[PDB]
Amino acid sequence: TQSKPTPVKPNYALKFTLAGHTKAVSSVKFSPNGEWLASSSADKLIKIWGAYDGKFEKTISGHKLGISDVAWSSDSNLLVSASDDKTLKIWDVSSGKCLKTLKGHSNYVFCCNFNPQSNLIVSGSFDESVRIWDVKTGKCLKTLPAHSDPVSAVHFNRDGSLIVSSSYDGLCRIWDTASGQCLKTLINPPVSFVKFSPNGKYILAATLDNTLKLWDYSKGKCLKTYTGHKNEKYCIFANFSVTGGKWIVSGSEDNLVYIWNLQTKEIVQKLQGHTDVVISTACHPTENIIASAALENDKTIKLWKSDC
Ligand SMILES: COc1ccc(Br)cc1S(=O)(=O)Nc1cc(Cl)cc(C(=O)O)c1O
Repeated sequence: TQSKPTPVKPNYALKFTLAGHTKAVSSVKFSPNGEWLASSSADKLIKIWGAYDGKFEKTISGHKLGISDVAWSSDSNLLVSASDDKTLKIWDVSSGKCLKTLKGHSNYVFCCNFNPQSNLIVSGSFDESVRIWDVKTGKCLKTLPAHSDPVSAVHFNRDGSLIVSSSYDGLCRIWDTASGQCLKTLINPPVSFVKFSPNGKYILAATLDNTLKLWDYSKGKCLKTYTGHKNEKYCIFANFSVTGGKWIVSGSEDNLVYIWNLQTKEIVQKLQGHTDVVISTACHPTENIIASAALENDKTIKLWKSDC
């Protein structure tokens, strides 16, 4: 009577191409409430787009140099952005206004995230530090001497008690948010992306040898390896697709979006259409929708939808 769905490949297909950025796109993120897509770019702008119809909503401006990353608060009302101007900015998405500018990094800010409570922001920089910021006061709470090369990614776990960071130094580290102290170091190719898994027990890490790995960070054991894409140069995001079939999703330097079966590690789809490196992908929180974004020969975001 009641059965698990019969597994089938997904059928993501291009629905919309979102044009308007004038330099490379650097990140795309769906709002937690599913209504919006935010994009950031080397053109110093953030743009907001409808998640279901791709329709342009607004441009948010104020950074003085290019932006590498943007991230949503849990209530979908705020964004934080990380810029080459050495700052982060907190934005009210409804008004487009900059609420706070977070100063303290001494070089490009590359990555950022709110914690799920969204009272904190974590950032990673070319200055080799991770900073933890108070959203309400806009002040830095802690500076972690996290790495010995630029920090490529930072992510909180579900209850915000842990931060995972990655770096070109070849390390992934797990930090205690409350104290800022290191809990674990996983180890030497540059690590270009990392995030916690949906069950909170694993980390998904990209390295610049064309490889994604799923690690049990407590045990220090690699559970799965995903290959077939191209990744030797850029920090390319990777995602867990949790709405339908269990997939891993990533961009690639051969201009494709790759989708793998989580368990078997087989490639189940490659999405064709971009004309430069796909630097960022995002998975919609409740529907089978992927956003992808590309570098400066392309400069567009594409929205892809699957029936399962
Ligand atoms: C509930 O967790 C997940 C849900 C969706 C995705 Br996509 C990934 C995870 S996970 O946190 O990565 N856990 C996980 C890891 C592996 Cl290798 C296999 C399985 C499996 O169900 O066969 C699995 O659940």
